Amino acid sequence: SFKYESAVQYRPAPDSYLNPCPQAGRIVKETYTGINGTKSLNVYLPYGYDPNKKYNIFYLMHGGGENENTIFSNDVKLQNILDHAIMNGELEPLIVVTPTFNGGNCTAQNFYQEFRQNVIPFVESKYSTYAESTTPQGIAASRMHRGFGGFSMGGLTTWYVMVNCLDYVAYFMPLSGDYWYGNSPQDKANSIAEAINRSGLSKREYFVFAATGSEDIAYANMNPQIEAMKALPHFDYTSDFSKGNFYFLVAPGATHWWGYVRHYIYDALPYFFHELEHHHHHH
Repeated sequence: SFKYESAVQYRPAPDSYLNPCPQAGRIVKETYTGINGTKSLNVYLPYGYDPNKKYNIFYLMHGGGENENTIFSNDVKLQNILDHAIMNGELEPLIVVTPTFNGGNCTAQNFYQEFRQNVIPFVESKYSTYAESTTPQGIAASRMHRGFGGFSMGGLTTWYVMVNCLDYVAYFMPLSGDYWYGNSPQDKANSIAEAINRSGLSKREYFVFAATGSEDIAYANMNPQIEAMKALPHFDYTSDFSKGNFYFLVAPGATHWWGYVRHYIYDALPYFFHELEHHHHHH
């Protein structure tokens, strides 16, 4: 029974959500070959996953020095939080994918190209998303059911995905990372605006839920960028995505550590994928 709030506040998951849930989603290790050579990712399927149904899909990127196994390892345990939240009805069932920017010519900045060409067709040909095909026209037609997020260097990845993939992705979750593209915060905001202009999309067709900690170094460059974005007509600031499309959650006292950042995903992910959803829900 999720309901939108207009200014949602930081709230960690209870400590019991960090322990294994008996209603556990299956995690599948996959290997594929793309423009950056042979690489792996993990796919989280919700408990009761039925491939005759269609699922929203969220792709989630690791930070510097990490890999495609980090988010579901003992150092993070995001699957436990997902399992609990789905079981208790706080979060609608979805597929969550944890890829990597490691390998070949791949960098956090350039990952969007591999994302487009290899990762979406590989994953969404095998698993049941709202994509009816994985041609560019099929991917673009299911964009309201696709999201991208990430932490630190994976937050940087998210910003480059947004500016190059608005045709394919409607929901964005940059966590503790800023957009390195321009010599001022206004250059950053203007580049995002120009990408939106080129896409032809209305303000009801893209959504940005950013977050960091008040004690995370990422705040220093994120906050000026967010302020420059708020001044654009392209963004209506509120966490009530029935009305607007842009929010920045700052967790008091939180440091640059997955121990906190996993809770940002707990807070924000329930806000995604309801606008023009195919179920009859009152939020």
